[PDB]
Amino acid sequence: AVKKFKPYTPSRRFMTVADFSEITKTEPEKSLVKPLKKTGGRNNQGRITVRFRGGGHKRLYRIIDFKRWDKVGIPAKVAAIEYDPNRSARIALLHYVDGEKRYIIAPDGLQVGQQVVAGPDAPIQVGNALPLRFIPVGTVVHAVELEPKKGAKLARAAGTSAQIQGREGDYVILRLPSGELRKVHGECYATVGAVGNADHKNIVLGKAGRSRWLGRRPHVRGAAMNPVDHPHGGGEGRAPRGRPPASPWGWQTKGLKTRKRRKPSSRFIIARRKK
Amino acid sequence: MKRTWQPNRRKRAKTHGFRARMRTPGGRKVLKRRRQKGRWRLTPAVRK
RNA sequence: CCGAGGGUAGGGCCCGUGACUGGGGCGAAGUCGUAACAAGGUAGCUGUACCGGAAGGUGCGGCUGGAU
RNA sequence: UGGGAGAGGGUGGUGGAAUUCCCGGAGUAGCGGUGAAAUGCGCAGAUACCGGGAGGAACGCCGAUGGCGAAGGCAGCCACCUGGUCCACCCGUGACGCUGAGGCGCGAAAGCGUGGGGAGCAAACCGGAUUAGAUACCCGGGUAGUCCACGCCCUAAACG
RNA sequence: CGAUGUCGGCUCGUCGCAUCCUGGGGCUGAAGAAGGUCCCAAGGGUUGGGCUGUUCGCCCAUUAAAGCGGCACGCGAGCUG
RNA sequence: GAAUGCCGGCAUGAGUAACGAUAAAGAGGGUGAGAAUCCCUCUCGCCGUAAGCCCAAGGGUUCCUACGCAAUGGUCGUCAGCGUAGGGUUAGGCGGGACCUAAGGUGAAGCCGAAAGGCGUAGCCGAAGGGCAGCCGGUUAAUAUUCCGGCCCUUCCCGCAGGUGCGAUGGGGGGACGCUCUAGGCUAGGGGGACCGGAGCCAUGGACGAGCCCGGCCAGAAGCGCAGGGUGGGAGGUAGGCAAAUCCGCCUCCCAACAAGCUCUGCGUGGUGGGGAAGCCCGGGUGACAACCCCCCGAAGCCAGGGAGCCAAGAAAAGCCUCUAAGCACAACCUGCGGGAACCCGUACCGCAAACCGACACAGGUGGGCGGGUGCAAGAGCACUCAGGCGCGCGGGAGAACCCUCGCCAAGGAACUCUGCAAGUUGGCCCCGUAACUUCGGGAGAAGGGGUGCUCCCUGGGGUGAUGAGCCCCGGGGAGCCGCAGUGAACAGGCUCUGGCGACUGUUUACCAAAAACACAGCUCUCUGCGAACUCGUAAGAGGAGGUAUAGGGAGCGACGCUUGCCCGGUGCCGGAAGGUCAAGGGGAGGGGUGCAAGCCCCGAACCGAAGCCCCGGUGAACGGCGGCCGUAACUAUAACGGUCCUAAGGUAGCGAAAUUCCUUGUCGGGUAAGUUCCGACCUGCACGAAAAGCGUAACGACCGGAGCGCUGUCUCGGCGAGGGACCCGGUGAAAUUGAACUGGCCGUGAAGAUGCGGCCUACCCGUGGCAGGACGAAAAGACCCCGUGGAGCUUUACUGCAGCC
RNA sequence: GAGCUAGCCCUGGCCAGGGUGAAGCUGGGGUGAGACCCAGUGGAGGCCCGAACCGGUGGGGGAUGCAAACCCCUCGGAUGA
Ligand SMILES: [K+]
Ligand SMILES: [Mg+2]
Ligand SMILES: [Mg+2]
Ligand SMILES: [Mg+2]
Ligand SMILES: [Mg+2]
Ligand SMILES: [Mg+2]
Ligand SMILES: [Mg+2]
Ligand SMILES: [Mg+2]
Ligand SMILES: [Mg+2]
Ligand SMILES: [Mg+2]
Ligand SMILES: [Mg+2]
Ligand SMILES: [Mg+2]
Ligand SMILES: [Mg+2]
Ligand SMILES: [Mg+2]
Ligand SMILES: [Mg+2]
Ligand SMILES: [Mg+2]
Ligand SMILES: [Mg+2]
Ligand SMILES: [Mg+2]
Ligand SMILES: [Mg+2]
Ligand SMILES: [Mg+2]
Ligand SMILES: [Mg+2]
Ligand SMILES: [Mg+2]
Ligand SMILES: [Mg+2]
Ligand SMILES: [Mg+2]
Ligand SMILES: [Mg+2]
Ligand SMILES: [Mg+2]
Ligand SMILES: [Mg+2]
Ligand SMILES: [Mg+2]
Ligand SMILES: [Mg+2]
Ligand SMILES: [Mg+2]
Ligand SMILES: [Mg+2]
Ligand SMILES: [Mg+2]
Ligand SMILES: [Mg+2]
Ligand SMILES: [Mg+2]
Ligand SMILES: [Mg+2]
Ligand SMILES: [Mg+2]
Ligand SMILES: [Mg+2]
Ligand SMILES: [Mg+2]
Ligand SMILES: [Mg+2]
Ligand SMILES: [Mg+2]
Ligand SMILES: [Mg+2]
Ligand SMILES: [Mg+2]
Ligand SMILES: [Mg+2]
Ligand SMILES: [Mg+2]
Ligand SMILES: [Mg+2]
Ligand SMILES: [Mg+2]
Ligand SMILES: [Mg+2]
Ligand SMILES: [Mg+2]
Ligand SMILES: [Mg+2]
Ligand SMILES: [Mg+2]
Ligand SMILES: [Mg+2]
Ligand SMILES: [Mg+2]
Ligand SMILES: [Mg+2]
Ligand SMILES: [Mg+2]
Ligand SMILES: [Mg+2]
Ligand SMILES: [Mg+2]
Ligand SMILES: [Mg+2]
Ligand SMILES: [Mg+2]
Ligand SMILES: [Mg+2]
Ligand SMILES: [Mg+2]
Ligand SMILES: [Mg+2]
Ligand SMILES: [Mg+2]
Ligand SMILES: [Mg+2]
Ligand SMILES: [Mg+2]
Ligand SMILES: [Mg+2]
Ligand SMILES: [Mg+2]
Ligand SMILES: [Mg+2]
Ligand SMILES: [Mg+2]
Ligand SMILES: [Mg+2]
Ligand SMILES: [Mg+2]
Ligand SMILES: [Mg+2]
Ligand SMILES: [Mg+2]
Ligand SMILES: [Mg+2]
Ligand SMILES: [Mg+2]
Ligand SMILES: [Mg+2]
Ligand SMILES: [Mg+2]
Ligand SMILES: [Mg+2]
Ligand SMILES: [Mg+2]
Ligand SMILES: [Mg+2]
Ligand SMILES: [Mg+2]
Ligand SMILES: [Mg+2]
Ligand SMILES: [Mg+2]
Ligand SMILES: [Mg+2]
Ligand SMILES: [Mg+2]
Ligand SMILES: [Mg+2]
Ligand SMILES: [Mg+2]
Ligand SMILES: [Mg+2]
Ligand SMILES: [Mg+2]
Ligand SMILES: [Mg+2]
Ligand SMILES: [Mg+2]
Ligand SMILES: [Mg+2]
Ligand SMILES: [Mg+2]
Ligand SMILES: [Mg+2]
Ligand SMILES: [Mg+2]
Ligand SMILES: [Mg+2]
Ligand SMILES: [Mg+2]
Ligand SMILES: [Mg+2]
Ligand SMILES: [Mg+2]
Ligand SMILES: [Mg+2]
Ligand SMILES: [Mg+2]
Ligand SMILES: [Mg+2]
Ligand SMILES: [Mg+2]
Ligand SMILES: [Mg+2]
Ligand SMILES: [Mg+2]
Ligand SMILES: [Mg+2]
Ligand SMILES: [Mg+2]
Ligand SMILES: [Mg+2]
Ligand SMILES: [Mg+2]
Ligand SMILES: [Mg+2]
Ligand SMILES: [Mg+2]
Ligand SMILES: [Mg+2]
Ligand SMILES: [Mg+2]
Ligand SMILES: [Mg+2]
Ligand SMILES: [Mg+2]
Ligand SMILES: [Mg+2]
Ligand SMILES: [Mg+2]
Ligand SMILES: [Mg+2]
Ligand SMILES: [Mg+2]
Ligand SMILES: [Mg+2]
Ligand SMILES: [Mg+2]
Ligand SMILES: [Mg+2]
Ligand SMILES: [Mg+2]
Ligand SMILES: [Mg+2]
Ligand SMILES: [Mg+2]
Ligand SMILES: [Mg+2]
Ligand SMILES: [Mg+2]
Ligand SMILES: [Mg+2]
Ligand SMILES: [Mg+2]
Ligand SMILES: [Mg+2]
Ligand SMILES: [Mg+2]
Ligand SMILES: [Mg+2]
Ligand SMILES: [Mg+2]
Ligand SMILES: [Mg+2]
Ligand SMILES: [Mg+2]
Ligand SMILES: [Mg+2]
Ligand SMILES: [Mg+2]
Ligand SMILES: [Mg+2]
Ligand SMILES: [Mg+2]
Ligand SMILES: [Mg+2]
Ligand SMILES: [Mg+2]
Ligand SMILES: [Mg+2]
Ligand SMILES: [Mg+2]
Ligand SMILES: [Mg+2]
Ligand SMILES: [Mg+2]
Ligand SMILES: [Mg+2]
Ligand SMILES: [Mg+2]
Ligand SMILES: [Mg+2]
Ligand SMILES: [Mg+2]
Ligand SMILES: [Mg+2]
Ligand SMILES: [Mg+2]
Ligand SMILES: [Mg+2]
Ligand SMILES: [Mg+2]
Ligand SMILES: [Mg+2]
Ligand SMILES: [Mg+2]
Ligand SMILES: [Mg+2]
Ligand SMILES: [Mg+2]
Ligand SMILES: [Mg+2]
Ligand SMILES: [Mg+2]
Ligand SMILES: [Mg+2]
Ligand SMILES: [Mg+2]
Ligand SMILES: [Mg+2]
Ligand SMILES: [Mg+2]
Ligand SMILES: [Mg+2]
Ligand SMILES: [Mg+2]
Ligand SMILES: [Mg+2]
Ligand SMILES: [Mg+2]
Ligand SMILES: [Mg+2]
Ligand SMILES: [Mg+2]
Ligand SMILES: [Mg+2]
Ligand SMILES: [Mg+2]
Ligand SMILES: [Mg+2]
Ligand SMILES: [Mg+2]
Ligand SMILES: [Mg+2]
Ligand SMILES: [Mg+2]
Ligand SMILES: [Mg+2]
Ligand SMILES: [Mg+2]
Ligand SMILES: [Mg+2]
Ligand SMILES: [Mg+2]
Ligand SMILES: [Mg+2]
Ligand SMILES: [Mg+2]
Ligand SMILES: [Mg+2]
Ligand SMILES: [Mg+2]
Ligand SMILES: [Mg+2]
Ligand SMILES: [Mg+2]
Ligand SMILES: [Mg+2]
Ligand SMILES: [Mg+2]
Ligand SMILES: [Mg+2]
Ligand SMILES: [Mg+2]
Ligand SMILES: [Mg+2]
Ligand SMILES: [Mg+2]
Ligand SMILES: [Mg+2]
Ligand SMILES: [Mg+2]
Ligand SMILES: [Mg+2]
Ligand SMILES: [Mg+2]
Ligand SMILES: [Mg+2]
Ligand SMILES: [Mg+2]
Ligand SMILES: [Mg+2]
Ligand SMILES: [Mg+2]
Ligand SMILES: [Mg+2]
Ligand SMILES: [Mg+2]
Ligand SMILES: [Mg+2]
Ligand SMILES: [Mg+2]
Ligand SMILES: [Mg+2]
Ligand SMILES: [Mg+2]
Ligand SMILES: [Mg+2]
Ligand SMILES: [Mg+2]
Ligand SMILES: [Mg+2]
Ligand SMILES: [Mg+2]
Ligand SMILES: [Mg+2]
Ligand SMILES: [Mg+2]
Ligand SMILES: [Mg+2]
Ligand SMILES: [Mg+2]
Ligand SMILES: [Mg+2]
Ligand SMILES: [Mg+2]
Ligand SMILES: [Mg+2]
Ligand SMILES: [Mg+2]
Ligand SMILES: [Mg+2]
Ligand SMILES: [Mg+2]
Ligand SMILES: [Mg+2]
Ligand SMILES: [Mg+2]
Ligand SMILES: [Mg+2]
Ligand SMILES: [Mg+2]
Ligand SMILES: [Mg+2]
Ligand SMILES: [Mg+2]
Ligand SMILES: [Mg+2]
Ligand SMILES: [Mg+2]
Ligand SMILES: [Mg+2]
Ligand SMILES: [Mg+2]
Ligand SMILES: [Mg+2]
Ligand SMILES: [Mg+2]
Ligand SMILES: [Mg+2]
Ligand SMILES: [Mg+2]
Ligand SMILES: [Mg+2]
Ligand SMILES: [Mg+2]
Ligand SMILES: [Mg+2]
Ligand SMILES: [Mg+2]
Ligand SMILES: [Mg+2]
Ligand SMILES: [Mg+2]
Ligand SMILES: [Mg+2]
Ligand SMILES: [Mg+2]
Ligand SMILES: [Mg+2]
Ligand SMILES: [Mg+2]
Ligand SMILES: [Mg+2]
Ligand SMILES: [Mg+2]
Ligand SMILES: [Mg+2]
Ligand SMILES: [Mg+2]
Ligand SMILES: [Mg+2]
Ligand SMILES: [Mg+2]
Ligand SMILES: [Mg+2]
Ligand SMILES: [Mg+2]
Ligand SMILES: [Mg+2]
Ligand SMILES: [Mg+2]
Ligand SMILES: [Mg+2]
Ligand SMILES: [Mg+2]
Ligand SMILES: [Mg+2]
Ligand SMILES: [Mg+2]
Ligand SMILES: [Mg+2]
Ligand SMILES: [Mg+2]
Ligand SMILES: [Mg+2]
Ligand SMILES: [Mg+2]
Ligand SMILES: [Mg+2]
Ligand SMILES: [Mg+2]
Ligand SMILES: [Mg+2]
Ligand SMILES: [Mg+2]
Ligand SMILES: [Mg+2]
């Protein structure tokens, strides 16, 4: 439930911050963090390949467990719920009865103290991980593997969820968070429930410097540049686009589809997204 | 105001020094060229 | 010391007046349509919303103070 | 104390009918629409028919001149939470009552904000027709909205 | 065109006279006073402000009068910009 | 003999400008051939959050001493960062290496690329980060945490004793972390003392004093004290920490818990060892058996890995501890003690600068620490001062114009001017008081005012101490005193009303533009299902992202409020399994060449045959576009209304002579005595209009308009004064420019603006200070314009290619 | 050639002093319970004033300069993009 400020500065007028009410532990599990190498959006050549990146807060990366079929049958206790700056969701600290400690992204409704488990025999309960074929149709799930053993790929962002629509052979029909209808393999794992921290979308950054903290450097409109720089550059005074609206590299950017024509995964998309 | 030559011994040796020249094909051509001209110094002198 | 009052500065209320602008009342025989009273020829009224030269129309919900 | 009837309210679930859409099949020259038509849709295979799926909304028969609520208003079914109310017994208190300027709360529809949702319907809008005109009535489309949550708005032929 | 800096202002003047004022005249449809028109005359004089970059013009308050032109539309190795 | 030729030499300008911050000098005595300039002394002035001191980088002998003065030094020079020569830099503990990792670099494995090469896991490298043992004083002309003295410590080797399951590149723990705020107790540092030590002083009217002046410490092992930091004990189970594990993790039980214990730091004390001023006398010596004490202030530093809050969620690796594995337990480790061993590089000096970066001994630039006292509310601000360091490497005169920097001004007070440009005014603190409007924060330091010093008296509270005295810190009330004036000097807002633009704090054209431009939170569209899209790359590989549609790319709009209409005919994009065209390929009706012939060989129609295009639809916060003429009302005028032509559709709401309006200073109104600007209106909008967003909007702005108040040298209109120059004298001595010059005015003439030609007029020869009208003055082979079948950036439905994509 | 400059990466460092006084918490009031109000405490912010430091607004000087971008006055930011 987002938190507001009083208008005691021009920026505090609109700034909203997460309430952090679900967080129960305010420092990371030392054995589960590693240094996150910052890039600035530079690649191994040294070249900016993603514009407008850099200068954000230092972060440590928390190792998240996107498999969970590592530990089939071994229950775990929800020990804590912590902040993770590398994703929109919160993460949950799990003390296994094994004695091993791991991190999962925290689904909505997970309570510290409850116990979770993973496998074909698991209760259809919030926080458990099963191969998609053993989840009843209509269940809202998250952290879905796109291929078996390959790792949880889909529905990881705060408040997202895919919903099982039905089964076909070895495959299950999921409705992704985008509204696409895909056939995901039944042996692919997934976790019951939707990802937590749904109010994430309602945050107002409030001022420029907030974006600077998140590593987001200022973004320049092509219309503001010169012809050497961008299809929309130049012109005396202001100027309409004066051609089909284009990216810095020439290709059009209002409607032009770019999914690869002959992609082999097309046999498994049932319906493109809507809205 | 701040001028352009801001001397630095480590910078100087890492950029123009002997080992920097030898590591790449252009740098070895520099040394070949400067030897052929008979330069008394193949490489900037830096007190290191 | 207090002190009529004079001065400087800032406020509140009222009055008159002002390019222009808003609708209102009225005015023997102007222009446009015909909304309402008959089921007034799309039953009417209605709070609201949007729209249209104009009366109005339409939507949503409501009332009969609606005819057959 | 004992009982009773009820669409009174709130929350969570969940059932079938229908419309639309999508997929498969079967099938051919029209369908639709009206006062009559036209726009529209259809040989790029529509309509009509069968099987399959997705989704939203409203709950047929029961249904009543019925019932409940202070009013607005409330109708599939199930469970939980909760208000009012009537009757019986004639047990307890002993006038503890009535009304009520202010105050506070509730308050159909439309409307507003932030998210969601969107099948059907449909202001605005577009087209077809009627007409002297037709910014209407009729027809084919169609966006808000209608639905959900939270928060506003506080109006009414809020009427007996 | 192997460069003659280009509007206006400021400062500093100097010349012309087709004279705005002041001096001298003739004619008058000159009673007087005031004026009109023309002739002679360049000695001196020819104000302060509002508006605009302005020159120019309009306007306010005066004045004997509030002249018009040349000097590389006088004058940036004098200033301004 | 000319090429703004090339190289050199030497002239002109000229004894001219200048001699590099306006912090400032004067005298005496030395030295020497020679002295404003070197040495010494006294007087004066300048810095003092430095213009003093200590590190680091860079510099590289510049350091110290002797002897020198040709050149260097903007003058001089006897002096010097200059010439010659000799000397000078000393470490187990400081810094770096024999330790560790960061980005990055490199890179056994592996991958990729015509070659050269590009990637790349481990590993290796890589520091101003982590880790690690030295403090104080003395000494040299010149080094010192390095030598010496005192007191401390570290590691390695060996030995002795005691103890233990010893043993690692492997497991684990720890190392190990942000921002703001902040407690307690200390220390550094500082103020005072009527207390302690000191050579001495009594002046010029007074003072022999509880007088003046000076100083009153630093380091220290173990113990001990104070303040902190870190830290549960035990047992049972165990399937996790890629073998093992008694460690760690997880579970259960008992005990302990604001503690304590244990451990580790800081501070104090501490055997002991050092230091020790003014003044005097010649760096020293004396003072001096120097004294070394009490109170207060007190850190941003220390305890430290302390505490609280917040979101943007804050390195690694080794040292170190623990666990075991091979192994080995005659070993090995751990603890105490002893002897021995302990290498390489730097160390001078400059270091906000005359030694570094700027061609210079250049008013510029250069990271870290210390940076004293008083007063002013505070402070690193300001003024003056300590320690310390300087007077800026040309001087002496004079007292013109004119320039710069500065002070003052009668009356007026913006009349100046494009503009109050500039300069006044205002100015700190305390108190009173404060409007429209508003997003309820604000606007606000609104505006406007009053107070401010010194002396006496009475008194409230706090810190330290003890509850008191003393010292210190906030106050309150009463009575007075002086001046023109009490933030008496220095530092320290002028204000208001009203428009345009942009919400705002930010960002920009290094070196003519700081803005209304860019950015910005926010809104919309679009693409992307993850080996994502997109980007860089031939590729491998990277970024995206160790992210997953509440996410990532692209685009436009630009807080917020109220809103964003109509057009899909053209272009773009999206959808469409029909049709039309459609290349290679398939096909092979039918021809052809050659051979005697089997054959060999060439051409080739129908028909099949993709994407693209055509075609059919959709689509505007996609590219874009959103009419003309004529008539009409009972005064007139104007047309709600009508007629007709055209369109894909004819501009909606809201704005409007506007950052847009040509005619234009539109017209009307306001403000002024007067208003081409301004504000408010009207609407025939040359040529607004809705995310190239429309209309508004509190707050904000070194933005751009208009007005008022205050106050002024801006002005009427100028005057005087100060200093630095200009001027004169001694010293040193440039520059662009320059065909040669014996270089006047007028009216003419001339390639059309003549010192140089003609005619006339004027004029003795040469300078110095001044002024700028001419020498079509200087500078730059016009940057505007044209020309060149000259060049370059940029565009597109110009041509033709290529990448990329299909 | 990134020892200037532009961005990013790693690792350190710096920002006198003064002012305003958000959330929260505590108490009091209020109520069926609440919202809420008041006081104190608190110490938020691309908050306010102002050195260091980073800048470069206006004017003057400078213009063969002290300087191939400097000097004086004045002015912007100064816990943050
Ligand atoms: K031109
Ligand atoms: Mg508020
Ligand atoms: Mg949370
Ligand atoms: Mg680790
Ligand atoms: Mg990376
Ligand atoms: Mg690399
Ligand atoms: Mg590289
Ligand atoms: Mg990019
Ligand atoms: Mg980038
Ligand atoms: Mg994320
Ligand atoms: Mg999170
Ligand atoms: Mg699959
Ligand atoms: Mg959130
Ligand atoms: Mg968002
Ligand atoms: Mg960040
Ligand atoms: Mg962004
Ligand atoms: Mg932008
Ligand atoms: Mg954008
Ligand atoms: Mg542009
Ligand atoms: Mg531009
Ligand atoms: Mg470029
Ligand atoms: Mg381009
Ligand atoms: Mg363009
Ligand atoms: Mg442009
Ligand atoms: Mg334009
Ligand atoms: Mg532009
Ligand atoms: Mg265009
Ligand atoms: Mg384009
Ligand atoms: Mg592409
Ligand atoms: Mg999809
Ligand atoms: Mg620079
Ligand atoms: Mg540098
Ligand atoms: Mg170096
Ligand atoms: Mg270095
Ligand atoms: Mg370097
Ligand atoms: Mg090298
Ligand atoms: Mg290199
Ligand atoms: Mg080679
Ligand atoms: Mg050489
Ligand atoms: Mg040699
Ligand atoms: Mg070389
Ligand atoms: Mg009086
Ligand atoms: Mg008539
Ligand atoms: Mg009438
Ligand atoms: Mg009628
Ligand atoms: Mg009708
Ligand atoms: Mg209308
Ligand atoms: Mg309608
Ligand atoms: Mg058909
Ligand atoms: Mg067919
Ligand atoms: Mg649906
Ligand atoms: Mg009874
Ligand atoms: Mg209501
Ligand atoms: Mg029609
Ligand atoms: Mg008709
Ligand atoms: Mg009724
Ligand atoms: Mg010319
Ligand atoms: Mg020339
Ligand atoms: Mg020239
Ligand atoms: Mg010219
Ligand atoms: Mg003048
Ligand atoms: Mg007369
Ligand atoms: Mg005259
Ligand atoms: Mg004029
Ligand atoms: Mg003219
Ligand atoms: Mg004019
Ligand atoms: Mg007269
Ligand atoms: Mg003239
Ligand atoms: Mg001329
Ligand atoms: Mg002319
Ligand atoms: Mg002309
Ligand atoms: Mg000039
Ligand atoms: Mg001029
Ligand atoms: Mg000239
Ligand atoms: Mg100009
Ligand atoms: Mg010749
Ligand atoms: Mg020559
Ligand atoms: Mg020459
Ligand atoms: Mg030449
Ligand atoms: Mg030459
Ligand atoms: Mg020569
Ligand atoms: Mg020679
Ligand atoms: Mg010479
Ligand atoms: Mg000479
Ligand atoms: Mg001369
Ligand atoms: Mg000179
Ligand atoms: Mg000079
Ligand atoms: Mg100075
Ligand atoms: Mg001074
Ligand atoms: Mg003297
Ligand atoms: Mg002297
Ligand atoms: Mg001598
Ligand atoms: Mg001398
Ligand atoms: Mg001499
Ligand atoms: Mg001297
Ligand atoms: Mg001396
Ligand atoms: Mg003397
Ligand atoms: Mg001081
Ligand atoms: Mg000499
Ligand atoms: Mg000599
Ligand atoms: Mg000499
Ligand atoms: Mg000699
Ligand atoms: Mg010399
Ligand atoms: Mg010099
Ligand atoms: Mg030495
Ligand atoms: Mg030693
Ligand atoms: Mg060795
Ligand atoms: Mg290493
Ligand atoms: Mg190649
Ligand atoms: Mg290296
Ligand atoms: Mg190393
Ligand atoms: Mg190191
Ligand atoms: Mg060391
Ligand atoms: Mg020590
Ligand atoms: Mg010696
Ligand atoms: Mg840690
Ligand atoms: Mg960590
Ligand atoms: Mg660190
Ligand atoms: Mg933070
Ligand atoms: Mg000490
Ligand atoms: Mg003190
Ligand atoms: Mg324990
Ligand atoms: Mg085990
Ligand atoms: Mg320590
Ligand atoms: Mg003695
Ligand atoms: Mg500090
Ligand atoms: Mg600080
Ligand atoms: Mg600490
Ligand atoms: Mg690492
Ligand atoms: Mg043995
Ligand atoms: Mg042991
Ligand atoms: Mg060695
Ligand atoms: Mg040394
Ligand atoms: Mg030094
Ligand atoms: Mg400096
Ligand atoms: Mg320094
Ligand atoms: Mg020096
Ligand atoms: Mg000098
Ligand atoms: Mg210097
Ligand atoms: Mg200090
Ligand atoms: Mg002192
Ligand atoms: Mg002060
Ligand atoms: Mg001096
Ligand atoms: Mg000097
Ligand atoms: Mg100085
Ligand atoms: Mg003189
Ligand atoms: Mg001065
Ligand atoms: Mg004065
Ligand atoms: Mg005086
Ligand atoms: Mg005066
Ligand atoms: Mg005045
Ligand atoms: Mg006045
Ligand atoms: Mg004025
Ligand atoms: Mg002005
Ligand atoms: Mg101006
Ligand atoms: Mg002043
Ligand atoms: Mg002041
Ligand atoms: Mg007012
Ligand atoms: Mg107010
Ligand atoms: Mg206002
Ligand atoms: Mg208010
Ligand atoms: Mg105040
Ligand atoms: Mg005041
Ligand atoms: Mg007083
Ligand atoms: Mg006094
Ligand atoms: Mg007096
Ligand atoms: Mg101020
Ligand atoms: Mg005002
Ligand atoms: Mg701007
Ligand atoms: Mg701005
Ligand atoms: Mg705007
Ligand atoms: Mg705004
Ligand atoms: Mg903005
Ligand atoms: Mg700022
Ligand atoms: Mg510039
Ligand atoms: Mg420029
Ligand atoms: Mg430049
Ligand atoms: Mg400038
Ligand atoms: Mg600015
Ligand atoms: Mg810009
Ligand atoms: Mg922008
Ligand atoms: Mg917006
Ligand atoms: Mg590429
Ligand atoms: Mg490529
Ligand atoms: Mg990655
Ligand atoms: Mg984006
Ligand atoms: Mg824009
Ligand atoms: Mg269109
Ligand atoms: Mg179309
Ligand atoms: Mg189209
Ligand atoms: Mg086109
Ligand atoms: Mg095709
Ligand atoms: Mg068009
Ligand atoms: Mg509209
Ligand atoms: Mg207008
Ligand atoms: Mg306008
Ligand atoms: Mg404009
Ligand atoms: Mg216009
Ligand atoms: Mg105009
Ligand atoms: Mg005009
Ligand atoms: Mg006018
Ligand atoms: Mg007027
Ligand atoms: Mg106006
Ligand atoms: Mg008009
Ligand atoms: Mg546009
Ligand atoms: Mg535009
Ligand atoms: Mg637009
Ligand atoms: Mg508003
Ligand atoms: Mg505004
Ligand atoms: Mg405003
Ligand atoms: Mg601004
Ligand atoms: Mg500004
Ligand atoms: Mg004014
Ligand atoms: Mg003057
Ligand atoms: Mg003077
Ligand atoms: Mg003389
Ligand atoms: Mg001389
Ligand atoms: Mg000389
Ligand atoms: Mg000659
Ligand atoms: Mg001659
Ligand atoms: Mg001559
Ligand atoms: Mg002459
Ligand atoms: Mg002629
Ligand atoms: Mg002539
Ligand atoms: Mg002559
Ligand atoms: Mg002649
Ligand atoms: Mg002749
Ligand atoms: Mg002659
Ligand atoms: Mg003459
Ligand atoms: Mg002379
Ligand atoms: Mg002269
Ligand atoms: Mg001249
Ligand atoms: Mg001149
Ligand atoms: Mg001339
Ligand atoms: Mg010439
Ligand atoms: Mg000339
Ligand atoms: Mg000239
Ligand atoms: Mg030039
Ligand atoms: Mg040339
Ligand atoms: Mg030329
Ligand atoms: Mg040129
Ligand atoms: Mg031309
Ligand atoms: Mg020609
Ligand atoms: Mg040609
Ligand atoms: Mg030609
Ligand atoms: Mg050409
Ligand atoms: Mg080219
Ligand atoms: Mg190619
Ligand atoms: Mg650099
Ligand atoms: Mg600061
Ligand atoms: Mg500060
Ligand atoms: Mg307070
Ligand atoms: Mg708190
Ligand atoms: Mg406080
Ligand atoms: Mg504030
Ligand atoms: Mg600030
Ligand atoms: Mg303030
Ligand atoms: Mg600067
Ligand atoms: Mg400046
Ligand atoms: Mg000024
Ligand atoms: Mg210059
Ligand atoms: Mg300066
Ligand atoms: Mg200054
Ligand atoms: Mg400030
Ligand atoms: Mg900070």
